[PDB]
Amino acid sequence: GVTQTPKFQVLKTGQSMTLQCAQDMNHNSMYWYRQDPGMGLRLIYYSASEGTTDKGEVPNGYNVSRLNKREFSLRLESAAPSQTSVYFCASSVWTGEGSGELFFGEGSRLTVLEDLKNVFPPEVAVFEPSEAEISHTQKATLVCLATGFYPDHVELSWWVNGKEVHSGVCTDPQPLKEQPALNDSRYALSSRLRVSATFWQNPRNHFRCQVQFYGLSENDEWTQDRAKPVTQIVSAEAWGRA
Amino acid sequence: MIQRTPKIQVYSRHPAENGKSNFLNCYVSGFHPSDIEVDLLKNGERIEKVEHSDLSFSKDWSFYLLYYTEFTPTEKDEYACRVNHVTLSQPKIVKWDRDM
Amino acid sequence: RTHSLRYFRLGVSDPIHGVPEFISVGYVDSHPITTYDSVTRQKEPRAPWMAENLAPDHWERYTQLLRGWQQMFKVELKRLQRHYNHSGSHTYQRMIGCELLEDGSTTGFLQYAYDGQDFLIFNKDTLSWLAVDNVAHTIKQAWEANQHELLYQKNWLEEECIAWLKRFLEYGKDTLQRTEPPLVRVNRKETFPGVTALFCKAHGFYPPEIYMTWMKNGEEIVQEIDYGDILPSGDGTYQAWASIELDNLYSCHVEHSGVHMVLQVP
Amino acid sequence: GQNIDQPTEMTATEGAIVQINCTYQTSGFNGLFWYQQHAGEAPTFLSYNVLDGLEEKGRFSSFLSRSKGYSYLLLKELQMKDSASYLCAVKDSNYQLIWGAGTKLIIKPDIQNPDPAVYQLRDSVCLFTDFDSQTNVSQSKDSDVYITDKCVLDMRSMDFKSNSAVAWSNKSFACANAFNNSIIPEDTFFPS
Ligand SMILES: Cc1cc2nc3c(=O)[nH]c(=O)nc-3n(C)c2cc1C
Ligand code: NA
Repeated sequence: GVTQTPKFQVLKTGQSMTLQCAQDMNHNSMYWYRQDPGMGLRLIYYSASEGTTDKGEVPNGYNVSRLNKREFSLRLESAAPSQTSVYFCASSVWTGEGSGELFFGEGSRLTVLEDLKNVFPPEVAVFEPSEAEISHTQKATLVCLATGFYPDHVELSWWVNGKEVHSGVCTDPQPLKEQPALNDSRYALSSRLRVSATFWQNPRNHFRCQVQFYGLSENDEWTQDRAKPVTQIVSAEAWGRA
Repeated sequence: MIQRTPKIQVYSRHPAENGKSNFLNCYVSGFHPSDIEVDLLKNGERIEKVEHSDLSFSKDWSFYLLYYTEFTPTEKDEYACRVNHVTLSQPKIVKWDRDM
Repeated sequence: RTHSLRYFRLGVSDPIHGVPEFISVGYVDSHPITTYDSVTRQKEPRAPWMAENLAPDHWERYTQLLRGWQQMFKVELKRLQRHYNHSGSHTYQRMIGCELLEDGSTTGFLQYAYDGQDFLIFNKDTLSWLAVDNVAHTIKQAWEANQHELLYQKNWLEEECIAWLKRFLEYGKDTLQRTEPPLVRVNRKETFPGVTALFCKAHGFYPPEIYMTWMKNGEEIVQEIDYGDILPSGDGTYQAWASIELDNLYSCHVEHSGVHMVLQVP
Repeated sequence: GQNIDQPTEMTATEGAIVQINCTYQTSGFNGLFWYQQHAGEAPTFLSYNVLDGLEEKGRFSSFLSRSKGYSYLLLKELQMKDSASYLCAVKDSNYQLIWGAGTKLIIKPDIQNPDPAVYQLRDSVCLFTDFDSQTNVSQSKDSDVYITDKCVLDMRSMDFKSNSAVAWSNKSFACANAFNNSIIPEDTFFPS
């Protein structure tokens, strides 16, 4: 119902940025929220109706345009690190009176950095199941590690014989900090996929851990020796054994 | 569609006495729809220094408002309220009854 | 005494040169407190005791809401004209509000009108909409399918509206809670030969609510009484009258703000 | 000023119930909303109350007491898929929404046959797995040693759930000491 873009974006301090939101539900009221750890959603700006907008609780550093009844754009005039957040656009049939609920877009994860040279894709490795687990339980747990990445813009998935799987999988909900004291610590994320021992013991079965990383865009300038840390997939794999 | 023509009442703020300063009221009420034109007259000529309330809303969905001006009544001067509304073919001039 | 808070909206389709498409005004008792229209697009106080007690953020917030309410009114009126297959200029009106009466009991009301006639009436006690004709019945069905919105309106009328009214009553207490007793006089005059008219005339009083009647020989009310409207005198006070024709002992009885007055005709 | 309070986190057991409270202190009140937000997803509307009572919608019910200024969201017959954050929001007297900071609901699976063990996996990784849900896993007291939170996986076709946590390092660290900072079951299997 509510479409907002982009889902992920890395910005340099001082850069300009526009978040787009559109709703095809004929709603009259639209909203831009930021969601930060440890606090309730905070309204940035809102638009009660086509043709009017007004500040919310945290308007500083932003402005908006109610372009038409469908669209409500959010601008960051000069990106600051404190604007690192998850941004949510929402709409409702009307605003003010009534019991009407909010309909939320999918969210935009923005990370604002002073130096893009801190952006790194993950390294990904797959650890094969222990033979002791196979004998003790008749089950086999593969473990995937995604390490050394920044920002925390990753989506991890498991693929068996070319089709994504969900049964037997558990991925950490939040990455951990490899350097917890540092404000810009890189991140690590782990996942497990558990299958039956016989399924692991079938060498025709192929297991792949996939990590989609969201990083720099083609527009960003890059002059380092290491490869431009662009949005990319990094994977590791193993085949069934013994 | 039901249009309702204005009731028009012209009266002094205080009981009137010739030569004593007073205020002349024109209360125009009960009309619908809301477009209305109201003038106070002294011997047929529109009075320029006139106060008026904003358009007001009644619970029966009609409208009302109040026009007034300071004045000193005399035996010879004739005061009136002139009202036009879609229900009227021409402006209606309602004469003050001199507090009778 | 009995106080009330109410807000009106008026929408006009295809307005003439000087008529706003949308006007909204609020009242406490007989006093305008707020105004908004499609020309200013700004909500503004109409009583000094409202302006002095509500900071700019309040007026800014409700300006934004009124701009939305204006747009919603415009669309609702367009849909009503379509149902009736009407063209040209028509009106749409809303009134919501509540009363706090002397005994501490409350009322709450919410009503719509089309072309100045009752259209839809909300009954908060049964949570239903009463419709005057089949077009209103069509709109009623839609509104009654939204149970949560019905419950929201009941809460607003019974709790929120009363709380706001009490707040405004305190803001305007020097105006709204004062008493100015009436000045009352009886005039007699022979009119048509053999016909004596008695006028009981009151002015200078506030609040506007006043009771006036004629009695005969102390016990019985007089048959054919003519009642004058309660009219604003322009200085914040009001005036009114009641009259009869005499043919044995007549008296005018006046009640204002808990004080009774009797004027015997000698 | 105005405030809306809900617990940061709640933990309950699969199959059981949980009641998530939301108290509010506002000058006026025009309704209370509950929203569900799975990790990494957008909030979605769950419920609305504005008068007093309890409104049921399947396994979820929402209660309001206007005079006590609180609401609760009741989840019956808890499932692992109910793990999410639950957001309360109140519409104040100027029709503005005040948002609670959210309650993260954690569900403990009913482990039918616990079998605690710490296995070593090769490409250096240690897997603490199959322990009972009453066990909690503590973070590592080493900057170069990383330990994950507990994770529940569901082998759906086998009707089998299991807890696990992962620890790793490249310091010259073995799986015998990996979870030393945690209180692990005494019968934990440490294969040789
Ligand atoms: C404080 C307050 C002010 C309001 N003002 C208006 C208004 O100006 N017009 C209207 O139709 N409704 C209002 N409503 C419904 C209001 C409601 C509240 C709570
Ligand atoms: Na006319």
